[PDB]
Amino acid sequence: DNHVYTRAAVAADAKQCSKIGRDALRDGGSAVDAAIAALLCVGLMNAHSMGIGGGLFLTIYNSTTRKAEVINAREVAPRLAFATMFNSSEQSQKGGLSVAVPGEIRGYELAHQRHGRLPWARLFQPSIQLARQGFPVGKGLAAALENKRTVIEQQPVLCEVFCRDRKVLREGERLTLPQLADTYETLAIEGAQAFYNGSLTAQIVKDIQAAGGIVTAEDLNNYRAELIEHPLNISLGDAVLYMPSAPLSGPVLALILNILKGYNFSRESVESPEQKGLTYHRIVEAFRFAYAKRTLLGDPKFVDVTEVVRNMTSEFFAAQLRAQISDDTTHPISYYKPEFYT
Amino acid sequence: TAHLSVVAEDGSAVSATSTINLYFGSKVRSPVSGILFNNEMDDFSSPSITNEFGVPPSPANFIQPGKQPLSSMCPTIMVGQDGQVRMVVGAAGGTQITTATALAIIYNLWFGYDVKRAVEEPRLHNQLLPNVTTVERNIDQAVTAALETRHHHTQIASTFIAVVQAIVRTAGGWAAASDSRKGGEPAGY
Ligand SMILES: *[C@@H]1O[C@H](CO)[C@@H](O)[C@H](O)[C@H]1NC(C)=O
Ligand SMILES: *[C@@H]1O[C@H](CO)[C@@H](O)[C@H](O)[C@H]1NC(C)=O
Ligand SMILES: *[C@@H]1O[C@H](CO)[C@@H](O)[C@H](O)[C@H]1NC(C)=O
Ligand SMILES: *[C@@H]1O[C@H](CO)[C@@H](O)[C@H](O)[C@H]1NC(C)=O
Ligand SMILES: *[C@@H]1O[C@H](CO)[C@@H](O)[C@H](O)[C@H]1NC(C)=O
Ligand SMILES: *[C@@H]1O[C@H](CO)[C@@H](O)[C@H](O)[C@H]1NC(C)=O
Ligand SMILES: [Cl-]
Ligand SMILES: [Cl-]
Ligand code: NA
Repeated sequence: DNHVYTRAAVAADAKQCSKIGRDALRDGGSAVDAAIAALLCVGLMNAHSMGIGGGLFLTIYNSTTRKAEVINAREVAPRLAFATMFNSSEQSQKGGLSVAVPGEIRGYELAHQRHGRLPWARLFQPSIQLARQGFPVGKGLAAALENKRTVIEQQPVLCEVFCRDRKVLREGERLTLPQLADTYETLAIEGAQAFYNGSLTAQIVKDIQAAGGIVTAEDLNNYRAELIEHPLNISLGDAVLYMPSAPLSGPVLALILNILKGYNFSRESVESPEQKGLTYHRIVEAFRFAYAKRTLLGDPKFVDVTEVVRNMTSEFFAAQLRAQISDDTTHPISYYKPEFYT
Repeated sequence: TAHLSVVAEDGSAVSATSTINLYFGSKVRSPVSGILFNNEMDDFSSPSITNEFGVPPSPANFIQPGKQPLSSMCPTIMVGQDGQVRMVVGAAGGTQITTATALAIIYNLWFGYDVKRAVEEPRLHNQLLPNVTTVERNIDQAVTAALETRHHHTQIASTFIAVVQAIVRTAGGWAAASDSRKGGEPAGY
């Protein structure tokens, strides 16, 4: 296959999950149904990357109303969290205290309420099967398992699913996830409320606090996914690009491309080593300028970023940065004016 | 992190990036539910933790109860002036997500590479701090030279830079690509 499709396409980071999304489309599901169904599958096949214990954002475009929206379902610091709770990378990276309140399931639910066509339960069905029957460990997960061999092998609760005779599974070996299968089934039947204010809730709280965390039932009961009706956008030629603003990196992306659009890149830009070299140099300098401004970004509900984001999405501001890009040299850190306060 | 791109038959589209943060998140798995819990608190800045030599804490991104941590994720949909979807794109790979996403867009929209090439094409990354330009192993070495003679210190990534999934509208319909760096593959009809 070349993967050019006449009618519909799903691009995911596991084949089986792309197929699961595609099948939902074929059965009448909206773009959102396919995405939710694929995501539940990636949560299984790339369990190291994402899943119902985490959070997500969706950028959704409706070709009928021609409106784009964003769904914010990223995790939130628990009610008991505070600025100085951690004193080492190790405390913020490992154990229950490192856990933020998961938003994933509230995020699927909100997207589905707004855009779904297949029943909720249908979205989980093929992933329930997959987790019970098992699948060969793919390349990515195999690499992750290798990378984290030590911690996995010394933690019985992880080795339980991720090992074979106390040693981490390898590429091609069968991984089964029988407890997640049950959990996905509960979610399919009882709905999102099972996670957040229902039959899974007390267990979640108990797992997190047992590992030293501080998430409580109230945190889960309180979690809300958020509809953002006006996502960030920038104009590029005849096109608009929709992307999430803070707390995500739309503003960084916007600024990178706005700096670069003023150079009018084309296939010529890469045709000779002279031009190609300059082109890539320009790219790297735009990265540098864009990341300088990124240190001002934060959750817009707690930090006023209105004007930081105005600047980052402004073409004039990008033109001012493009003019400081020297064609023959890069510069020291301070040249790009990274700021840590305003 | 995982990025997913979807175009439906009616031309509607979804771009979705999802994460539990690091590999296996917190390393806390429930023995009862099997849920593997995120370690998303690590994306906050903390006054007592220095990450990079010489990089100070970012007060805009400190922990507060109810606050969301800053993210590099950027799930994007490019729509044409006529209201039709042109590109659905995003990435995984921590602070490399944003540069990788910019590259996929540049490669396709400006250099005119098809979506598969746009996804497979070698990448590079600079995030200002640290003060280094990371290039993939198979980058055109005329690029490496062009950067080094302009005083960039370059280094080669030991693995790869980011993971991109994308769909682009073409003459033949919707062209889809999954990044071979992680081994995904698209599906459609
Ligand atoms: C770190 O230090 C602060 C201030 O002394 C304290 O409140 C906090 O409980 C400590 N946390 C950890 C995880 O060691
Ligand atoms: C787009 O809007 C139309 C008309 O309001 C609606 O019927 C449809 O459900 C929407 N499409 C999606 C994918 O949500
Ligand atoms: C369900 O909701 C209410 C408040 O929303 C709460 O008092 C009750 O204890 C919750 N149940 C569970 C199991 O969390
Ligand atoms: C882009 O940015 C804002 C969204 O609030 C607004 O000025 C404008 O309507 C947006 N453009 C599009 C095409 O939505
Ligand atoms: C935005 O950029 C202008 C320069 O165009 C600068 O003077 C100003 O300080 C910036 N504003 C904010 C709020 O960062
Ligand atoms: C960073 O790298 C640049 C590129 O050569 C160099 O000019 C500068 O001295 C280095 N150090 C700092 C702190 O910017
Ligand atoms: Cl399991
Ligand atoms: Cl991905
Ligand atoms: Na492809």
